[PDB]
Amino acid sequence: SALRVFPVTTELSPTDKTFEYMTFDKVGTAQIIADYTDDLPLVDALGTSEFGK
Amino acid sequence: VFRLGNAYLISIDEIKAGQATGRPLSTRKASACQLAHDQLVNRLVFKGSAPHK
Amino acid sequence: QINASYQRDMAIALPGMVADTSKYNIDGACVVNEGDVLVGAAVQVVQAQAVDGHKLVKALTTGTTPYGVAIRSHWQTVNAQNQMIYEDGGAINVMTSGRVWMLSKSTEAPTFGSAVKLDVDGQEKSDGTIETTWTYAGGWTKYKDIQLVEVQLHQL
Amino acid sequence: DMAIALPGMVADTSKYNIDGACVVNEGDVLVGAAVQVVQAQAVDGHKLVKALTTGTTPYGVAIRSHWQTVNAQNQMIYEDGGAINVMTSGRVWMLSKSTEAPTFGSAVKLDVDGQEKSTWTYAGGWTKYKDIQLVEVQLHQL
Amino acid sequence: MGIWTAQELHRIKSQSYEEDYPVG
Repeated sequence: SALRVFPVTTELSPTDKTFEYMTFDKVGTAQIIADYTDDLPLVDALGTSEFGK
Repeated sequence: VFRLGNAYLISIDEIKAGQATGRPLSTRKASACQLAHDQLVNRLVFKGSAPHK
Repeated sequence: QINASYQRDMAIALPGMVADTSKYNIDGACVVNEGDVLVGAAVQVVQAQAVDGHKLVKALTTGTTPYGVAIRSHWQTVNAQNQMIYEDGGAINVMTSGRVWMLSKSTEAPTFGSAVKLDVDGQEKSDGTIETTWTYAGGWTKYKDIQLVEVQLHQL
Repeated sequence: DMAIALPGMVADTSKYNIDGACVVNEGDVLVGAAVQVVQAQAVDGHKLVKALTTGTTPYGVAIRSHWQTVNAQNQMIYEDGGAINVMTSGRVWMLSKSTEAPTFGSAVKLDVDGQEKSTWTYAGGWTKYKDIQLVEVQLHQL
Repeated sequence: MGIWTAQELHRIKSQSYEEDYPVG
């Protein structure tokens, strides 16, 4: 059966009819630097979402 | 002397949605039924009814 | 100064609303296929599953037999285009017996007990090309710039 | 899994009517077969049912019951001289001799045995169970 | 392609408005 070979979780309320979940990713880099440095590379993050019924 | 009446419907899913979202749907229908009865009484007083003499 | 009091009346019905509590029948094991369905308009059956049991329905089309009329619901309907519609791929409440308020596009009040004629898009019209077993129940009213008609549906 | 249906069993929970004030006048009636009213007593109010014969108008379909009728065979059967349940309106599974499903909404015809040969209408159910070939029928009361 | 969605920065007013139908 599908209820024994696949994981079962309890997180969704009985009144919701649609749900949404998100995944996040990171971007950036690092470099070898010396003292008295001003230009330092920056990092950032982003996200994406999916829906279900 | 005459008798007056009406009714309304509601499902279990609507009851649960009203309990969860904080805005029930049954009380609005009850108010509508009461308003319909009062307006029918007023209309009978001020307009009459030919078939019912 | 003279005190004043005012008065105003509600409307009688809404499109797709069940008319009264007489003996009715709702077929809830239906699924919408290929398009959107307007509440208060007739539907057709394109396939009845032999084992699974669900019925596949869509909006009425030329040269087809209507099955029922979709009804209002505050939980199963999506709010799109400033009104209630039944979206594609979702369950639909289809009524196949009883009195219902239905969308119309005619101009004259109908007579009691006469046969109902439908248009190509699934709305009542006095000179439509689609023949139905249904009859007229006598209700005939108008919401804000919308015509409505009371129709009695018999089980197919 | 499970079997899908059995003969004489009600399909859905829509509007249905069951006449329990009946009795099998002659012979035995197979569960899931059409029956006809041989004689309706004017004052006593009982209807004498029988298996469908040639050139007669059917009345209803006999349904199952675990208490009213018992039998030593695998299949249920109504014995002569016993009270019978007959359903006169609703959706019911029925015995059939056909092999291909007809069109939905078609008007069905009944064989001389009370079976389904090639007015009640087809409902859309066509399954197979132990080589019985059940069919789902919508019955109206006229 | 962000971290927050519009629904997470939305608010619904506590009070609602009702249409009036005097009885007479």
